[PDB]
Amino acid sequence: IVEGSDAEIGMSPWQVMLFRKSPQELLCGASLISDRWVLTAAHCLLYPPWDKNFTENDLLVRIGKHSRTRYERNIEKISMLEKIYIHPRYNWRENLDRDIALMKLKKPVAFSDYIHPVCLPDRETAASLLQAGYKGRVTGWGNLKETWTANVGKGQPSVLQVVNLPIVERPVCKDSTRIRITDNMFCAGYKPDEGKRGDACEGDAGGPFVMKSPFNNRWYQMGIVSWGEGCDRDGKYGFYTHVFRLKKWIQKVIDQFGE
Amino acid sequence: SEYQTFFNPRTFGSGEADCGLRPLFEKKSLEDKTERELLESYIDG
Ligand SMILES: *[C@H]1O[C@H](CO)[C@@H](O)[C@H](O)[C@H]1NC(C)=O
Ligand code: NA
Repeated sequence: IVEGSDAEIGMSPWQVMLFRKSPQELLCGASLISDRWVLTAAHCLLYPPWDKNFTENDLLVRIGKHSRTRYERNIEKISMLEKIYIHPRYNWRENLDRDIALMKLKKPVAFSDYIHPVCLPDRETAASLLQAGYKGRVTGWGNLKETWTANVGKGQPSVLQVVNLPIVERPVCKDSTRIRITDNMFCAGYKPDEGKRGDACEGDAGGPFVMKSPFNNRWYQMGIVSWGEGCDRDGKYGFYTHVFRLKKWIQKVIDQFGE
Repeated sequence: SEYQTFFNPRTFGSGEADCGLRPLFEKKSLEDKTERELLESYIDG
Protein backbone atom coordinates (compact mmCIF):
# COMPACT_ATOMS: atom_id res chain seq x y z
CA ILE A 1 0.00 0.00 0.00
CA VAL A 2 1.43 3.34 -1.13
CA GLU A 3 0.62 6.55 0.77
CA GLY A 4 -1.53 4.76 3.34
CA SER A 5 -1.33 4.48 7.14
CA ASP A 6 -0.83 1.85 9.83
CA ALA A 7 -4.04 -0.06 10.52
CA GLU A 8 -5.66 -0.07 13.96
CA ILE A 9 -5.65 -3.37 15.87
CA GLY A 10 -8.61 -5.50 14.76
CA MET A 11 -9.56 -2.95 12.08
CA SER A 12 -9.56 -5.63 9.33
CA PRO A 13 -10.10 -9.00 11.11
CA TRP A 14 -10.82 -10.77 7.82
CA GLN A 15 -7.33 -9.98 6.51
CA VAL A 16 -5.36 -13.07 5.42
CA MET A 17 -1.71 -13.61 4.51
CA LEU A 18 -0.88 -16.09 1.73
CA PHE A 19 2.48 -17.76 2.38
CA ARG A 20 4.78 -19.96 0.32
CA LYS A 21 6.24 -22.82 2.38
CA SER A 22 9.59 -23.22 0.62
CA PRO A 23 11.21 -20.87 0.47
CA GLN A 24 9.24 -19.18 3.25
CA GLU A 25 7.87 -15.94 1.82
CA LEU A 26 4.83 -13.67 1.77
CA LEU A 27 3.06 -14.04 -1.58
CA CYS A 28 -0.27 -12.21 -1.51
CA GLY A 29 -3.16 -11.08 0.62
CA ALA A 30 -6.54 -12.79 0.85
CA SER A 31 -9.75 -12.50 2.89
CA LEU A 32 -11.77 -14.67 5.26
CA ILE A 33 -15.40 -15.20 4.24
CA SER A 34 -16.25 -18.04 6.64
CA ASP A 35 -14.52 -20.32 9.15
CA ARG A 36 -13.25 -22.47 6.28
CA TRP A 37 -13.28 -20.42 3.07
CA VAL A 38 -10.73 -17.86 1.92
CA LEU A 39 -10.95 -15.61 -1.15
CA THR A 40 -7.97 -14.35 -3.19
CA ALA A 41 -6.77 -13.46 -6.72
CA ALA A 42 -6.16 -16.16 -9.32
CA HIS A 43 -2.81 -14.80 -10.50
CA CYS A 44 -1.51 -15.22 -6.94
CA LEU A 45 -1.98 -18.97 -7.34
CA LEU A 46 -1.41 -19.44 -11.07
CA TYR A 47 0.81 -17.32 -13.30
CA PRO A 48 3.57 -19.63 -14.65
CA PRO A 49 5.56 -16.76 -16.24
CA TRP A 50 6.22 -15.22 -12.83
CA ASP A 51 7.09 -18.40 -10.91
CA LYS A 52 3.54 -19.15 -9.76
CA ASN A 53 1.91 -22.56 -10.18
CA PHE A 54 1.11 -23.70 -6.64
CA THR A 55 -0.66 -26.79 -5.33
CA GLU A 56 -2.53 -26.96 -1.99
CA ASN A 57 0.61 -28.33 -0.35
CA ASP A 58 2.97 -25.52 -1.39
CA LEU A 59 0.99 -22.94 0.57
CA LEU A 60 -0.07 -21.79 4.02
CA VAL A 61 -2.24 -18.91 5.24
CA ARG A 62 -1.76 -16.82 8.37
CA ILE A 63 -4.84 -15.24 9.91
CA GLY A 64 -5.38 -12.57 12.56
CA LYS A 65 -2.02 -10.81 12.05
CA HIS A 66 -0.94 -7.17 12.39
CA SER A 67 2.88 -7.20 12.25
CA ARG A 68 4.33 -8.29 8.90
CA THR A 69 7.18 -10.33 10.39
CA ARG A 70 6.77 -10.63 14.17
CA TYR A 71 5.18 -13.88 15.34
CA GLU A 72 2.15 -12.77 17.34
CA ARG A 73 1.77 -15.46 20.02
CA ASN A 74 -1.72 -16.85 20.66
CA ILE A 75 -3.25 -14.29 18.32
CA GLU A 76 -2.29 -15.26 14.79
CA LYS A 77 -3.37 -18.65 13.47
CA ILE A 78 -1.88 -20.75 10.68
CA SER A 79 -4.00 -22.95 8.42
CA MET A 80 -3.11 -25.49 5.76
CA LEU A 81 -5.16 -25.80 2.57
CA GLU A 82 -7.43 -28.68 1.61
CA LYS A 83 -8.16 -27.53 -1.95
CA ILE A 84 -7.57 -24.56 -4.29
CA TYR A 85 -10.20 -23.47 -6.82
CA ILE A 86 -9.39 -21.15 -9.73
CA HIS A 87 -12.06 -19.58 -11.94
CA PRO A 88 -12.43 -21.77 -15.09
CA ARG A 89 -12.41 -18.77 -17.43
CA TYR A 90 -9.29 -17.27 -15.88
CA ASN A 91 -6.65 -17.56 -18.59
CA TRP A 92 -3.23 -16.23 -17.61
CA ARG A 93 -2.01 -16.60 -21.21
CA GLU A 94 -4.26 -13.76 -22.39
CA ASN A 95 -5.13 -11.37 -19.55
CA LEU A 96 -6.16 -11.01 -15.91
CA ASP A 97 -9.91 -11.11 -16.56
CA ARG A 98 -11.80 -13.13 -13.92
CA ASP A 99 -8.90 -12.78 -11.44
CA ILE A 100 -10.42 -14.78 -8.61
CA ALA A 101 -9.81 -17.97 -6.64
CA LEU A 102 -11.05 -19.79 -3.53
CA MET A 103 -9.08 -21.77 -0.97
CA LYS A 104 -10.67 -24.28 1.41
CA LEU A 105 -8.93 -24.69 4.78
CA LYS A 106 -8.07 -28.20 5.99
CA LYS A 107 -9.81 -27.38 9.28
CA PRO A 108 -12.05 -24.47 10.40
CA VAL A 109 -10.35 -21.48 12.02
CA ALA A 110 -11.61 -20.29 15.40
CA PHE A 111 -12.93 -16.72 15.56
CA SER A 112 -11.65 -14.11 18.02
CA ASP A 113 -11.38 -10.35 18.47
CA TYR A 114 -8.76 -10.46 15.70
CA ILE A 115 -10.29 -13.02 13.34
CA HIS A 116 -13.74 -12.50 11.85
CA PRO A 117 -15.21 -12.92 8.34
CA VAL A 118 -16.31 -10.14 5.98
CA CYS A 119 -19.63 -10.22 4.07
CA LEU A 120 -20.12 -10.72 0.31
CA PRO A 121 -22.50 -8.27 -1.42
CA ASP A 122 -26.10 -8.93 -2.45
CA ARG A 123 -27.35 -7.16 -5.60
CA GLU A 124 -28.92 -4.15 -3.85
CA THR A 125 -25.80 -3.41 -1.78
CA ALA A 126 -23.79 -3.72 -5.00
CA ALA A 127 -26.04 -1.33 -6.98
CA SER A 128 -26.15 1.12 -4.08
CA LEU A 129 -22.40 1.34 -3.35
CA LEU A 130 -20.67 0.75 -6.68
CA GLN A 131 -20.82 4.39 -7.73
CA ALA A 132 -18.09 6.76 -8.87
CA GLY A 133 -16.93 8.99 -6.03
CA TYR A 134 -17.98 6.54 -3.31
CA LYS A 135 -14.98 5.50 -1.21
CA GLY A 136 -13.82 2.00 -0.38
CA ARG A 137 -10.93 0.72 1.77
CA VAL A 138 -7.90 -1.34 0.72
CA THR A 139 -5.55 -3.15 3.14
CA GLY A 140 -2.37 -5.20 2.85
CA TRP A 141 1.29 -5.91 3.62
CA GLY A 142 2.40 -5.12 0.06
CA ASN A 143 5.16 -2.69 -0.89
CA LEU A 144 5.11 0.99 0.12
CA LYS A 145 6.63 2.13 -3.17
CA GLU A 146 7.61 0.95 -6.66
CA THR A 147 11.36 0.77 -5.95
CA TRP A 148 13.92 1.36 -3.20
CA THR A 149 17.55 0.57 -2.41
CA ALA A 150 17.80 -2.83 -0.71
CA ASN A 151 18.57 -2.81 3.03
CA VAL A 152 19.22 0.96 3.22
CA GLY A 153 15.83 2.02 1.88
CA LYS A 154 12.53 0.56 3.11
CA GLY A 155 9.78 -0.71 0.84
CA GLN A 156 8.11 -3.26 3.09
CA PRO A 157 5.74 -2.12 5.89
CA SER A 158 6.31 -3.15 9.50
CA VAL A 159 2.56 -3.55 10.09
CA LEU A 160 -0.67 -3.90 8.07
CA GLN A 161 -1.35 -0.80 5.92
CA VAL A 162 -4.71 0.77 5.05
CA VAL A 163 -5.91 3.42 2.59
CA ASN A 164 -9.37 4.76 1.68
CA LEU A 165 -9.88 5.37 -2.05
CA PRO A 166 -12.76 6.56 -4.30
CA ILE A 167 -14.28 4.46 -7.07
CA VAL A 168 -13.60 5.95 -10.52
CA GLU A 169 -15.98 6.28 -13.52
CA ARG A 170 -15.49 3.47 -16.04
CA PRO A 171 -14.84 5.85 -18.97
CA VAL A 172 -12.03 7.41 -16.95
CA CYS A 173 -10.63 3.97 -16.06
CA LYS A 174 -10.68 3.00 -19.75
CA ASP A 175 -8.97 6.13 -21.05
CA SER A 176 -6.21 5.85 -18.46
CA THR A 177 -4.52 2.89 -20.16
CA ARG A 178 -4.23 0.87 -23.38
CA ILE A 179 -4.73 -2.36 -21.45
CA ARG A 180 -8.10 -3.93 -22.23
CA ILE A 181 -10.52 -3.57 -19.34
CA THR A 182 -13.50 -5.90 -18.78
CA ASP A 183 -16.74 -5.69 -16.83
CA ASN A 184 -15.22 -8.09 -14.29
CA MET A 185 -12.92 -5.23 -13.24
CA PHE A 186 -13.43 -1.82 -11.63
CA CYS A 187 -10.90 0.87 -10.78
CA ALA A 188 -10.28 3.28 -7.91
CA GLY A 189 -7.95 6.05 -6.82
CA TYR A 190 -7.64 9.82 -6.70
CA LYS A 191 -7.50 11.91 -9.86
CA PRO A 192 -4.24 13.76 -10.60
CA ASP A 193 -5.67 17.19 -9.72
CA GLU A 194 -7.09 16.05 -6.37
CA GLY A 195 -3.83 16.42 -4.48
CA LYS A 196 -4.65 13.47 -2.23
CA ARG A 197 -3.29 10.05 -3.17
CA GLY A 198 -2.76 6.36 -2.41
CA ASP A 199 -2.88 2.97 -4.15
CA ALA A 200 -2.23 -0.76 -3.70
CA CYS A 201 1.09 -2.17 -4.95
CA GLU A 202 3.15 -5.35 -5.41
CA GLY A 203 2.27 -7.87 -2.72
CA ASP A 204 -1.24 -6.51 -2.07
CA ALA A 205 -2.98 -8.68 -4.71
CA GLY A 206 -5.70 -10.94 -3.38
CA GLY A 207 -6.41 -8.44 -0.63
CA PRO A 208 -9.90 -6.96 -0.17
CA PHE A 209 -11.43 -3.63 -1.23
CA VAL A 210 -14.24 -3.13 1.29
CA MET A 211 -17.13 -0.75 1.89
CA LYS A 212 -19.31 -0.26 4.96
CA SER A 213 -23.04 -0.51 4.34
CA PRO A 214 -24.92 2.53 5.68
CA PHE A 215 -27.97 0.25 5.63
CA ASN A 216 -27.01 -2.50 8.09
CA ASN A 217 -23.62 -1.31 9.42
CA ARG A 218 -21.76 -4.29 7.96
CA TRP A 219 -18.53 -4.37 6.00
CA TYR A 220 -18.79 -5.84 2.49
CA GLN A 221 -16.01 -6.99 0.17
CA MET A 222 -16.73 -5.41 -3.22
CA GLY A 223 -13.35 -6.04 -4.78
CA ILE A 224 -10.07 -7.96 -4.82
CA VAL A 225 -6.73 -6.17 -5.42
CA SER A 226 -5.80 -7.33 -8.93
CA TRP A 227 -3.45 -5.14 -10.99
CA GLY A 228 -2.04 -1.73 -11.83
CA GLU A 229 0.56 0.16 -13.85
CA GLY A 230 3.30 1.18 -11.46
CA CYS A 231 2.01 2.27 -8.05
CA ASP A 232 0.28 5.58 -7.14
CA ARG A 233 1.04 7.14 -10.55
CA ASP A 234 -0.72 10.36 -11.60
CA GLY A 235 -3.34 9.58 -14.23
CA LYS A 236 -3.29 5.83 -13.47
CA TYR A 237 -5.61 3.83 -11.21
CA GLY A 238 -5.62 0.54 -9.33
CA PHE A 239 -7.80 -2.23 -10.76
CA TYR A 240 -9.88 -4.67 -8.74
CA THR A 241 -11.78 -7.87 -9.47
CA HIS A 242 -15.54 -7.22 -9.37
CA VAL A 243 -16.70 -9.60 -6.61
CA PHE A 244 -20.47 -9.31 -7.07
CA ARG A 245 -20.28 -10.07 -10.78
CA LEU A 246 -18.56 -13.37 -10.02
CA LYS A 247 -20.67 -14.33 -7.02
CA LYS A 248 -22.43 -17.07 -8.97
CA TRP A 249 -19.12 -18.84 -9.47
CA ILE A 250 -18.32 -18.52 -5.75
CA GLN A 251 -21.69 -20.09 -4.93
CA LYS A 252 -21.15 -22.96 -7.38
CA VAL A 253 -17.75 -23.92 -5.99
CA ILE A 254 -19.01 -23.83 -2.41
CA ASP A 255 -22.08 -26.09 -2.35
CA GLN A 256 -20.14 -28.40 -4.64
CA PHE A 257 -16.89 -28.80 -2.72
CA GLY A 258 -17.67 -27.43 0.74
CA GLU A 259 -18.81 -30.81 2.15
CA SER B 1 -28.95 -5.25 10.96
CA GLU B 2 -31.07 -6.70 8.15
CA TYR B 3 -28.64 -9.14 6.55
CA GLN B 4 -29.91 -11.72 4.04
CA THR B 5 -28.36 -15.19 4.37
CA PHE B 6 -26.94 -16.44 1.05
CA PHE B 7 -24.92 -19.57 1.85
CA ASN B 8 -25.55 -23.03 3.29
CA PRO B 9 -23.64 -23.53 6.56
CA ARG B 10 -23.33 -27.24 5.72
CA THR B 11 -20.87 -26.35 2.93
CA PHE B 12 -19.94 -22.76 3.86
CA GLY B 13 -19.10 -23.40 7.49
CA SER B 14 -20.00 -21.03 10.33
CA GLY B 15 -19.70 -17.27 10.21
CA GLU B 16 -22.10 -15.77 7.67
CA ALA B 17 -24.81 -14.69 10.13
CA ASP B 18 -22.46 -12.29 11.94
CA CYS B 19 -20.23 -11.36 8.95
CA GLY B 20 -18.88 -7.83 8.64
CA LEU B 21 -19.40 -6.88 12.28
CA ARG B 22 -16.01 -6.34 13.90
CA PRO B 23 -15.53 -7.51 17.51
CA LEU B 24 -13.40 -4.49 18.47
CA PHE B 25 -15.55 -1.91 16.73
CA GLU B 26 -19.17 -2.47 15.66
CA LYS B 27 -19.69 -5.10 18.37
CA LYS B 28 -18.64 -2.54 20.98
CA SER B 29 -20.32 0.44 19.32
CA LEU B 30 -16.91 1.99 18.63
CA GLU B 31 -15.80 3.61 15.36
CA ASP B 32 -12.37 3.25 13.77
CA LYS B 33 -10.41 6.40 12.90
CA THR B 34 -11.43 6.85 9.25
CA GLU B 35 -14.68 4.99 8.54
CA ARG B 36 -16.59 8.26 8.77
CA GLU B 37 -14.66 9.22 5.63
CA LEU B 38 -16.34 6.32 3.78
CA LEU B 39 -19.87 6.70 5.15
CA GLU B 40 -19.91 10.43 4.36
CA SER B 41 -19.17 9.67 0.69
CA TYR B 42 -22.28 7.48 0.26
CA ILE B 43 -24.77 10.20 -0.70
CA ASP B 44 -26.74 9.28 -3.88
CA GLY B 45 -29.86 10.71 -5.51
C1 LIG C 1 2.85 -24.90 -13.98
O1 LIG C 1 4.18 -25.34 -14.30
C2 LIG C 1 4.70 -24.76 -15.53
C3 LIG C 1 5.78 -23.77 -15.14
O2 LIG C 1 6.49 -24.20 -13.99
C4 LIG C 1 3.58 -24.11 -16.36
O3 LIG C 1 4.05 -23.83 -17.67
C5 LIG C 1 2.34 -25.02 -16.44
O4 LIG C 1 1.30 -24.35 -17.13
C6 LIG C 1 1.86 -25.41 -15.03
N1 LIG C 1 1.71 -26.85 -14.92
C7 LIG C 1 2.62 -27.67 -15.44
C8 LIG C 1 3.63 -28.29 -14.50
O5 LIG C 1 2.66 -27.95 -16.65
NA1 NA D 1 -3.04 7.31 -9.58
